[PDB]
Amino acid sequence: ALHVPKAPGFAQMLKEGAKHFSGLEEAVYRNIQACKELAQTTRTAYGPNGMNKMVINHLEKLFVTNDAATILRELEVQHPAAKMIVMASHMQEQEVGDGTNFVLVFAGALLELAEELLRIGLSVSEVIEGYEIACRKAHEILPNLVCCSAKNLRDIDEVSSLLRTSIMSKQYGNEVFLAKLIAQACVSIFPDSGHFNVDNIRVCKILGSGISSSSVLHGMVFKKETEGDVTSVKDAKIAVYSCPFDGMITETKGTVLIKTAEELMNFSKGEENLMDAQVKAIADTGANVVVTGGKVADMALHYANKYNIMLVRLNSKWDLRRLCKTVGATALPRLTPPVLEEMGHCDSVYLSEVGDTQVVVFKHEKEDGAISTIVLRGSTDNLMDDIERAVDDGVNTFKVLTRDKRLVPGGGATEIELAKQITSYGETCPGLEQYAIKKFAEAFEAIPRALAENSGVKANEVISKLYAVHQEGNKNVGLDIEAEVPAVKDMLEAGILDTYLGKYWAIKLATNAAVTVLRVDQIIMAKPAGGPKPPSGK
Amino acid sequence: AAVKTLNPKAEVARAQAALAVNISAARGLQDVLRTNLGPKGTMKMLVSGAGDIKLTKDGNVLLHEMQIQHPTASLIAKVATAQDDITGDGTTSNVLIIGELLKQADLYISEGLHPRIITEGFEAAKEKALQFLEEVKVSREMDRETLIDVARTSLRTKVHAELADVLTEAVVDSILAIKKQDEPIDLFMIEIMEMKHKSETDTSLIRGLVLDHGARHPDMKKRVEDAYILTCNVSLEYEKTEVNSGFFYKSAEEREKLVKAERKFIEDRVKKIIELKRKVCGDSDKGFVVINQKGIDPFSLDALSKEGIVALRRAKRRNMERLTLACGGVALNSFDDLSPDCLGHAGLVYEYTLGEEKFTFIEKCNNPRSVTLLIKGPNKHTLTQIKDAVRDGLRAVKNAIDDGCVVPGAGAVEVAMAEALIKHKPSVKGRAQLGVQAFADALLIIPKVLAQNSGFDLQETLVKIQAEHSESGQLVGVDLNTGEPMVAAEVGVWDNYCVKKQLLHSCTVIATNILLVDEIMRAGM
Amino acid sequence: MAAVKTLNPKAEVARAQAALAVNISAARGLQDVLRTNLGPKGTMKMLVSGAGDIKLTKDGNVLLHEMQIQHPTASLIAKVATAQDDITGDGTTSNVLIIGELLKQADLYISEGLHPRIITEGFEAAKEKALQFLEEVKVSREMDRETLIDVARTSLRTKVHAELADVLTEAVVDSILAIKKQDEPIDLFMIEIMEMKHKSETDTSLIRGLVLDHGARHPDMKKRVEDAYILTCNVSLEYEKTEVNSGFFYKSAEEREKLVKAERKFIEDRVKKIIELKRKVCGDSDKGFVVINQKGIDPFSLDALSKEGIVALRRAKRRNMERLTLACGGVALNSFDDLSPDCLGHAGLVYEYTLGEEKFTFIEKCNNPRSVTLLIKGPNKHTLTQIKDAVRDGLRAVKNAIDDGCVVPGAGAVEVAMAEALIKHKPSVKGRAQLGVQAFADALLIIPKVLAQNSGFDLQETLVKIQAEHSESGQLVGVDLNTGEPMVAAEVGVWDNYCVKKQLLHSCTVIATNILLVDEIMRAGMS
Amino acid sequence: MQDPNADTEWNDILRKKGILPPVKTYEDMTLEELEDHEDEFNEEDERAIEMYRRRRLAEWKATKLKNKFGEVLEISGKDYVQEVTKAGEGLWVILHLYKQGIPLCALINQHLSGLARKFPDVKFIKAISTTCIPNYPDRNLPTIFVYLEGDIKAQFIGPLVFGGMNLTRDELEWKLSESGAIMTDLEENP
Ligand SMILES: Nc1ncnc2c1ncn2[C@@H]1O[C@H](COP(=O)(O)OP(=O)(O)O)[C@@H](O)[C@H]1O
Ligand SMILES: Nc1ncnc2c1ncn2[C@@H]1O[C@H](COP(=O)(O)OP(=O)(O)O)[C@@H](O)[C@H]1O
Ligand SMILES: Nc1ncnc2c1ncn2[C@@H]1O[C@H](COP(=O)(O)OP(=O)(O)O)[C@@H](O)[C@H]1O
Ligand SMILES: [Mg+2]
Ligand SMILES: [Mg+2]
Ligand SMILES: [Mg+2]
Repeated sequence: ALHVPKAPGFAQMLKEGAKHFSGLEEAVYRNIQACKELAQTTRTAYGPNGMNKMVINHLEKLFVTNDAATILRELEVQHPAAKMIVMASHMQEQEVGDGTNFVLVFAGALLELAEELLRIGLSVSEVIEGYEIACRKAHEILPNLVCCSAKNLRDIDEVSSLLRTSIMSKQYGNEVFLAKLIAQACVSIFPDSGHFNVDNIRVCKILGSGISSSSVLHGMVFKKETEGDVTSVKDAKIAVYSCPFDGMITETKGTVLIKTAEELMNFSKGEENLMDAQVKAIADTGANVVVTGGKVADMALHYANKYNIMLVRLNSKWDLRRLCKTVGATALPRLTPPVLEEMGHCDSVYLSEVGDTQVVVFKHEKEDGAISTIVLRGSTDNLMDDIERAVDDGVNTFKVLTRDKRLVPGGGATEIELAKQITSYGETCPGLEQYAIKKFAEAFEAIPRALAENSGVKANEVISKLYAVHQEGNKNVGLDIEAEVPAVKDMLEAGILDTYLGKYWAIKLATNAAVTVLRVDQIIMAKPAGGPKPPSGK
Repeated sequence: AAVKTLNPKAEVARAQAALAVNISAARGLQDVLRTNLGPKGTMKMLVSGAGDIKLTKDGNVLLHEMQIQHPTASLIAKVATAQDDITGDGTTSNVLIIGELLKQADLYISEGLHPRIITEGFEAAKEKALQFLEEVKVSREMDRETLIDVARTSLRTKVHAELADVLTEAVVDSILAIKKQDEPIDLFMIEIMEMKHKSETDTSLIRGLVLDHGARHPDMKKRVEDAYILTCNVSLEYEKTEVNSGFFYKSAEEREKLVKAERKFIEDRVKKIIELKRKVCGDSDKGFVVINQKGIDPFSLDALSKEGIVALRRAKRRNMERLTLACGGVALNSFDDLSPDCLGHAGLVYEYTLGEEKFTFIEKCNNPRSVTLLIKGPNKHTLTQIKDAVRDGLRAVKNAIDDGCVVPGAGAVEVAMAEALIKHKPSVKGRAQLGVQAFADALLIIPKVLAQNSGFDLQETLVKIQAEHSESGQLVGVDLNTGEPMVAAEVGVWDNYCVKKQLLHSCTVIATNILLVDEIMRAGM
Repeated sequence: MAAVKTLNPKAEVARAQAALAVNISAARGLQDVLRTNLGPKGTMKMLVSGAGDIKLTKDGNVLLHEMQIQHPTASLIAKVATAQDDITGDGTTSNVLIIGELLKQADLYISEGLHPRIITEGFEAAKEKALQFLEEVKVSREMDRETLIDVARTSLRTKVHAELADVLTEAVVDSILAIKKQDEPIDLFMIEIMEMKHKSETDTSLIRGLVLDHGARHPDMKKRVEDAYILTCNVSLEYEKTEVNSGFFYKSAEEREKLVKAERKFIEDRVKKIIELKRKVCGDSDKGFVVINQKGIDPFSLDALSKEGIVALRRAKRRNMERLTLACGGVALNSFDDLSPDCLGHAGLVYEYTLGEEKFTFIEKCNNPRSVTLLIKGPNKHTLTQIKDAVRDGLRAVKNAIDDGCVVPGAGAVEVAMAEALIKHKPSVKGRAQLGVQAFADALLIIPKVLAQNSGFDLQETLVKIQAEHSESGQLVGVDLNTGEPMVAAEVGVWDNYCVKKQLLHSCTVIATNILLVDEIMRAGMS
Repeated sequence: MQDPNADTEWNDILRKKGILPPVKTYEDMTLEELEDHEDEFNEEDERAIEMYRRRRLAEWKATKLKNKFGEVLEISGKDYVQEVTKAGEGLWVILHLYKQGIPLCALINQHLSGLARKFPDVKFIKAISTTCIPNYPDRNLPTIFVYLEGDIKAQFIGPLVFGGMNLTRDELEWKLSESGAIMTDLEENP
């Protein structure tokens, strides 16, 4: 009588290293606890006062950031429910580009409050009913909280003021400079058509001169050198080839079949004469710059130097495509001279040395083009990666504004108003759903609570002040970061605004994630694999 | 024992012990799967050894994902896999009825009764139950409303209620489109494409096709309005000769001539396509879309783009038929004698980029005999769950159409068949009547577990329901919101006659074969 | 994996359904092992220790403690059976069977979502009604030799072979009917049980006297004494050294010799007292004199007593003091200070029996011995152990039939009748505890079922026949193990102990109730 | 290995292929202990308890026979050969070579006087080193020789190795039991 045996049935038939959790205690509460640990792991990075984290991944690579999605990717989250919340956060990053930390905070809060409600005696089904109905009310409410709209995305001062909020949470100290840069870049792009592509904003990270040395470039920069003797061109007539800069060869197999001393004597001279003819036809179309996606031959380079053509070699195909979009050219699969339409043009193409790095710059003078580059200077690669993430946030905000121009107040104002209105809705709903509705409402309080906690003030004082001021009627009031004591101010008049779409999708995804985590009742983990990882994800 | 004297490393379970093993394993499976049954069931999460997550309520998926190494469990998993392969639904109920037959047989075998007599009673009860099933089956003209109720009964068990109300219309409309009068429904003609960007309630039915790839030439259009679709299976890339030809030249000029010539073979097929395009749309009003099951090299892509053709390459071997049935052309393996009659029409063709991948929509076809279900969702596991649910629902509607009969649900047929078996028992000669009783108490596991899952007392609910069915005769089942009896045919709770028949047959057969097992033996070393 | 495993990681835990499954599975396993022990048509199990020792047994308690089991539920049930055996001597197999069957019949309804609390309420109600029916059907009988013979037969025929049971019956009944004093509880300690390993097992006899497992250690002492005065003493007759560390000091070999002669004067004096009593009570060599000392006797004292014709046995058992003073009729002494012929008992025969390397001393032809011995003769150690177990069962059976002057019909008759009464009582129970009552009834019904199973008959057919006969007639009927037909247990002489049946009902109900209410088995005292 | 060996199936497959190697009884109770209970023992046990009690009584009487002297005595050098080299066969002898002058010697002699009564089986003798050994060095005392059958079994020599002036009647007892002479029941505490 000194060992409890496994019970007959599933407990015995289960494999060796497999685990089975069932019920509120073994499954639901453990999942909620894991998600709570996750939310706690990422809470201290929320907001402008959010602190950076130094995550080292399994490859000993270092990420210094307060970007929630980046931290989550580089963490090795192993609990499945936390994995699900992270999946939701990554869907937020994909759909909107900003708001991943909101998704985490809100999901963790909803799950904590759901645990509370299950302890007081509600069923997961009723909790889910209340959470879903309250999410529907939140979506019904949010459109009415919209205060501002963009009204112009071709301007640079309005666009800078609009991107400032998204690029403030990240890179708080310097947010006017970066917002100016990202506005310049975004408005050079964004044509007369309503479509805006974020991949057309390129970021080149060069090292050594502080972030204030960053710049925008209407064109392209390649950390390459020139293949030939020419390094500068002032009226670029670029010709782009996806083929190498060499004589075309057979796809099957080629053999030089010599049968006479004359053929042997003439073969090499014929090859060079052919190359000379090819490159001279290219030069005679007026092209002064040739950009090949493949290799360069020594003879072809010789003759390009002879005819004063700048040769550039882009190993990547995406780089070639983006250069074609930049210059207005067409990648030719043959070494045939380009027609007047297949040619691209640039007000300048030159080789420069930005810092230690040598670069080839295709620079337009016009304040437009199909692609724009942000040259980020900085004393550290990690610092520049963080600033690139801030740039990505600003650009994704610009795209969200191209999609939906509506704006809600930030700094917790929207969250407090949502909490208030959903509490007022739950107070009217009778039945067991009111508890869950009121908890869904109170969950919004987690956002200004995190902002206050990170600013370095008492979250309770802040939340009480916000509730009091929002009772008086002010829906645009949120907390003040610029105050050693708990304080509040008009988010609108201050210009601290978020995107209607950002909040919409964050609430939707966080609610779906929490509700999904709750619907789990049994977990049957398998023994961990030594498999060479998922085959499709490579 | 006998085997262990010859093969010392042999494992053996004899007579009663063997029975003990098998029934125990069955009951173990039942304990796991009992919660899967019905819309009030709970979703289980299953984590692979790699860490992949599955959220499922499906009996077959749950079986194959549980971590089990039992021979009886293997037998029952295979029976469920056959149930799923042929009918698409009925796996959880299959496992439950198997487990309950074994339990109810243990009830009498523990009393020293021989399993042979229980199996005779099983056979008698199977016959009478199949008869009562064919009698109570509802032969109904399969209208959109009936099919909607059927698909609801399946999707509400497999997914959330709002998402089930969406997938219902999606699935019923999908089948009612690919359906030809008195000609078995080929579910292959319903492509199933999943996109991972939007909410799960955005899952839709595209009355056309969605290819998981697009054009690889950038200068190719991203949207085509009035499109001629050329479905081909012809290589448009460089093909080397079978006989290892090899090129021999004496001069750079000859090398250039051979390089220009070696592509003439494929340039000619591209020229054929381009001439067809010019002859069928002499202006830029219409569009022209080539969809090739084989490759297209960059040179051909350039040649076709220059003429304004949108070329997608390496499509799926099934998309050939799906496109010829949706658009309405002819799929070609050669351009020898191609005519405008070989072309299909699509009132819209466009491209959608999602992260790093591209999709191509072909919509506004005239009367497509092939459609697609676009499974949208925010998570891989949401997409997998919706795929499983739509598989179940498609099979359900297909079976209700094929078998023009339909059976009431909510355990109603099970209750009524139990009563009929209990009234039939005296007509059985010998102690096989006890096996009949066991069969009845086995049939009664469906309503019981439904009550168990809705949060009600099994015994009270079952007596209420049987009382209501004896006083009225109305085929009644469980109301999962009140625990009271309800007329399933009146409230729209429908099950598939094929599924119930397959349950009876397969469950009886496997349970009989297990009960007659008297020795489990591993002696192969 | 749970609450306890978060604090003590090396903790084993079975919760609610798992705990119930564990316990019921173990109970069903014990029942499956012990089902064959029940009844005379049962089979004997052989049990081989880790040393290689052999036990042939049909006894539930012996089988339990000898099976190789490590289950907590099995430990609980083993202790319940051990209490049953310590207090009643019989009822252990039936105890285990009824426990297992109560657990099974309760699982029948708990698998159907019924709460175990309601089953335990039904168990308590059924216990009340069953105890009432038991007191009602009990047969209060004047315990005559024939009734006691039938009782002891019903027990010994279950424990041993039929011829050996027909012998042990007379032996056991005569033994108890001899050591018994009118209206005075029976001290079974007054029945010594000595086993001899030389002859056939049917030579097992009742010596109306005593058999000591030792004899005289002086060869010149007689090996047979006819008319014997027995002196039962607890006085050391060997050399005892002083408590206070005395030691001898002498200056000459003659003084050493004087001290050697003197150091024994103390024990020589007690030997002389014995010898003087012997001479005063039997002045000739006609009668005999037997000293039986609970303490030692040195060779000098043995010589001194042999010279006078006394047979002295030494280092007898502390119980033999009372057994000899009650059989022979003397007084056991711790000193020979003032001893008189009234301190002596009489034995019409005393003799010695050598068996291999050991000696036995028989004291027979006592007048009216209130103490006797059962001589267990048999050819094998395991035969002797088996007969010891059987005679324990039979002695307890007759003692209980006398103490509780009532006696209950056997062959599952009382169980059948109690099941019918419980089933007729069911409607008077309020709520779903009626199912607990049904479970109690079908659990009680395992005794006739197993009896049929072991006699080689169909449980269901025999049980329906028996219940039909009991409902149409009302005669308390049970299983006829040779025909499978119903038979009147009181008419055919198949008797059980009312005390045993009551102890079964009480203890089985209690342990089954407590097991069903277990919702967590937990081993967390590690580290 | 390439990966960390943990609860995973990959390591298990590698292992299967051959890579990644993987009061007890009356038997012991003394005369005093046997009296302590007496009643506890069951009579069936008491039958063999009689034999074990006779065995223990015989052993105790044997030890009584063996305890010849039980007290410290002094031998001169002249008779040393008879008292030590030719002591009783198998009799453990402990000789304390000492001068009365050295106080540590007197402490050791007091401890030996106690141990002699504590251990009446072992022979305890003391002797002046100058009178046992011709010109025994002054700074080489106390000397504890342990003898058996005339053979030296141990020799604790020196005013420092013996264990310091803090030497109670316990650590010396252990040092003497080191060679297995007095056979105490403890461990070296200090
Ligand atoms: N100047 C500011 N004052 C107060 N709150 C701000 C300010 N700038 C940004 N925020 C708030 O910070 C939150 C977003 O910060 P961030 O850490 O980027 O989270 P997320 O990744 O969810 O956008 C929003 O609630 C936003 O309103
Ligand atoms: N709304 C409902 N009310 C009551 N019973 C239902 C309802 N919907 C389905 N059922 C019943 O629940 C049972 C199990 O459903 P499902 O899990 O889809 O079958 P399976 O167990 O084969 O997967 C079916 O027998 C069905 O008749
Ligand atoms: N000759 C017999 N015929 C029928 N039943 C009998 C006979 N002898 C004994 N029995 C019954 O068999 C049962 C089991 O006997 P036994 O094994 O001695 O009891 P236990 O199970 O307590 O060891 C008793 O209830 C007794 O009444
Ligand atoms: Mg942000
Ligand atoms: Mg289904
Ligand atoms: Mg008995």
